[PDB]
Amino acid sequence: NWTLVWQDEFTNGISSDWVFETGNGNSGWGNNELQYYRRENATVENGNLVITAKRESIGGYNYTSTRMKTQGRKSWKYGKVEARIAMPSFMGSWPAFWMLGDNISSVGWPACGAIDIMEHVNTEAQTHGTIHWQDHNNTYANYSGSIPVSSVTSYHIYTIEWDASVIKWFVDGNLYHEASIANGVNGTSEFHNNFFILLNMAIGGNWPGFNIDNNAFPARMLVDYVRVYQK
Ligand SMILES: OC[C@H]1O[C@@H](O[C@@H]2[C@@H](O)[C@H](O[C@@H]3[C@@H](O)[C@H](O[C@@H]4[C@@H](O)[C@@H](O)O[C@H](CO)[C@H]4O)O[C@H](CO)[C@H]3O)O[C@H](CO)[C@H]2O)[C@H](O)[C@@H](O)[C@@H]1O
Ligand SMILES: [Ca+2]
Repeated sequence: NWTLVWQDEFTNGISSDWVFETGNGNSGWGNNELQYYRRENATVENGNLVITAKRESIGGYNYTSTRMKTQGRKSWKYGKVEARIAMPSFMGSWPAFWMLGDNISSVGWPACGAIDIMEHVNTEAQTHGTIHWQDHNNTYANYSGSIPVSSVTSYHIYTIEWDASVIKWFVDGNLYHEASIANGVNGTSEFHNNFFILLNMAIGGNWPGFNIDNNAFPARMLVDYVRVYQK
């Protein structure tokens, strides 16, 4: 059976296991994103994390939002990782629930690996699950699947199950994507390391594009909980 090993239910504020990013990072967090991250864009309302993206000017940027992470506090090798999320749907939006290898501080991205548990862009009627890594030839690799979601603005449950064989992705318990990491096949060795969790909402960038609905602000992403189970 699955054993619960960590959670944030956001019932009494935001856990001290989260650290917040500030600013636009290096070339828009590597994706030419337009937002400046802050602590102030994260609040709790009635047992939910609220990440609010705003049209707000600071440090030469015209949008603000939150990127938070458990890096340096909590990380896991294998498990079931899930969040119950309701996210906005508007041109320019790019919310994510994802994971990075603990060793990013030494080896960088994408050698560290990334598991995107949920991404959404713009007004798409689907959500994406992806791994990113450096394959056996040291070439940047990604492997993505998607599932139709007619209402991303409603709460859905976004899950991975991760073991030494496979990562499986689910929305509302519906399996839609799977990736073998057995024996480090296709150079997937770095998914046999500890990973930490991130939550964010980016505004613009290479994938969603730079057509921003300025009339969609402020915009809210609500997270009822994040949980990690292991065997
Ligand atoms: O040298 C070859 C090319 O390098 C390019 O610069 C790299 C930069 O893009 C890269 O930025 C990544 C960023 O893309 C990545 O985005 C995340 C996604 O991959 C996915 O996991 O989803 C999350 C959530 O939506 C998303 O943020 O995030 C990582 C971690 O923040 C970030 O590092 O970083 C590398 C390593 O530094 C840069 O080399 C450059 O722009 C190209 O011109 C060049 O061809
Ligand atoms: Ca909650």
